[PDB]
Amino acid sequence: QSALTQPASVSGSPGQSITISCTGTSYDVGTYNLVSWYQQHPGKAPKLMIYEVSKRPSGVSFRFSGSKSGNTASLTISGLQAEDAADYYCCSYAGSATVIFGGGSKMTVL
Amino acid sequence: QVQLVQSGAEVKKPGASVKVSCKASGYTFTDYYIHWVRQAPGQGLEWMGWINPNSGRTNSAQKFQDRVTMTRDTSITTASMELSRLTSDDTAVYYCARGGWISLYYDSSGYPNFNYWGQGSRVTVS
Amino acid sequence: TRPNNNTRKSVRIGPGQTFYATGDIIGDIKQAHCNISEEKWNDTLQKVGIE
Amino acid sequence: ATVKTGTVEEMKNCSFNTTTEIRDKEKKEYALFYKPDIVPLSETNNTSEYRL
Ligand SMILES: *[C@@H]1O[C@H](CO)[C@@H](O[C@@H]2O[C@H](CO)[C@@H](O[C@@H]3O[C@H](CO[C@H]4O[C@H](CO)[C@@H](O)[C@H](O)[C@@H]4O)[C@@H](O)[C@H](O[C@H]4O[C@H](CO)[C@@H](O)[C@H](O)[C@@H]4O[C@H]4O[C@H](CO)[C@@H](O)[C@H](O)[C@@H]4O)[C@@H]3O)[C@H](O)[C@H]2NC(C)=O)[C@H](O)[C@H]1NC(C)=O
Ligand SMILES: *[C@@H]1O[C@H](CO)[C@@H](O[C@@H]2O[C@H](CO)[C@@H](O[C@@H]3O[C@H](CO)[C@@H](O)[C@H](O)[C@@H]3O)[C@H](O)[C@H]2NC(C)=O)[C@H](O)[C@H]1NC(C)=O
Ligand SMILES: *[C@@H]1O[C@H](CO)[C@@H](O[C@@H]2O[C@H](CO)[C@@H](O[C@@H]3O[C@H](CO)[C@@H](O)[C@H](O)[C@@H]3O)[C@H](O)[C@H]2NC(C)=O)[C@H](O)[C@H]1NC(C)=O
Repeated sequence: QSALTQPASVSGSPGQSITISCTGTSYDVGTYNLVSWYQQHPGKAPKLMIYEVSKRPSGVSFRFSGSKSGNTASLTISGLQAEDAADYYCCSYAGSATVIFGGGSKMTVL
Repeated sequence: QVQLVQSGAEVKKPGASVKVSCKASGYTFTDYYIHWVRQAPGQGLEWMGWINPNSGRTNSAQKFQDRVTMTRDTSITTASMELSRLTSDDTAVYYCARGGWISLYYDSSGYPNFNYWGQGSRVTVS
Repeated sequence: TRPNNNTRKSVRIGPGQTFYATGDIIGDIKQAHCNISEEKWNDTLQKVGIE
Repeated sequence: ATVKTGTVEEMKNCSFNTTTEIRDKEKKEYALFYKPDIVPLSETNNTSEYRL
């Protein structure tokens, strides 16, 4: 019933594609497509980045994508920017009308 | 546009209770679920469940078990949380956020689709 | 369909036999319905009307 | 239930005393039931007492 496990932090070169993974259990994901991603600049409320595993929200550019597989899921960020230095988080349906919030991972940049 | 407006900061003594609330504006709040989260200043977010504004029904998140209860007042577009027996562990920023659409024929309460967020509010337990 | 997740419990009454009943509808409570395409139903009522 | 939406009101929490594995012992138990099977008790006056 734990938080989704995420890398503490990831990084890469300007222009680099970064993938961030989140892990859970088959009860948490196999059963559901109820997956989303958020990001936040420190000091601000988070922005919703992905709906329904890989769907971009209006306001989210074509840099952001994603997928799910097995007990994990991931976000893909093409075109790494200095501006991506924000925390990224997963969350997903826990089942029984409750929601898992993930541990989160920090973007840092080179 | 969609607004979620919270109270200012507050500080309480251990064992005390605090009301946390938010006003919805710019859209009709009766059509959506309201969810709540916490973020301690060094942590990720913790989730508290959804209040259906129309029914006033709710589901409480695991590790709360009625430690926190939630209420609403539709006449003023306001959602509230009543947080009892505050411990130092409860220091965090509390946020009010809008969830998925609600309809009479299918359940959509678990959906993690938090498009609109309020400003957040500080709850300090001293 | 019936949308609400419903839990179940049982009660032993005297010896042997148990009784079953709903513990509590565990989700949110939404309506019970039957979807039917309009198109096909309005095609049917007229086709029947013709015959 | 909560009342409010008619579709929720119907879920009547129904407490009763039932015979235990020992016939002498009795336990107070509740079962969720809804609408028609639960009938206001004959000759009561809008009270919490019902019959099957
Ligand atoms: C039996 O038959 C009934 C119909 O008689 C049928 O009921 C319908 O069920 C469907 C199931 O999909 C309902 O569809 C949802 O409808 C909402 C309502 O939106 C409408 O109204 C708004 C404005 O009020 C318009 O903007 C919108 O275009 C629609 O006209 C939609 O919002 C839902 O889609 C979204 O939400 C989903 C999650 O809840 C998302 O996964 C999806 O991507 C959509 O997201 C959109 O809204 C998000 C808000 O968070 C936003 O973030 C996204 O970016 C995006 O904008 C969905 O279409 C439909 O309303 C029901 N109709 C009624 C009146 O009951 C039963 O389902 C059917 N039962 C069966 C199948 O047996
Ligand atoms: C609808 O309600 C039923 C309740 O009978 C749910 O089934 C049960 O759900 C619980 C909680 O999800 C499961 O317990 C635990 O699930 C977690 C999920 O990760 C798991 O990690 C724990 O080890 C444990 O399994 C339970 O196993 C499951 N099985 C039962 C009892 O039926 C059902 O999931 C609910 N469905 C929806 C759509 O909400
Ligand atoms: C239907 O009514 C029954 C009561 O006849 C409800 O069961 C009762 O629920 C309350 C609240 O959950 C229980 O109170 C709690 O008791 C535990 C210890 O058992 C205590 O630790 C808590 O702090 C609180 O006092 C009460 O004990 C329980 N009674 C029992 C066991 O029959 C039932 O929840 C109602 N159901 C619905 C769906 O309305």
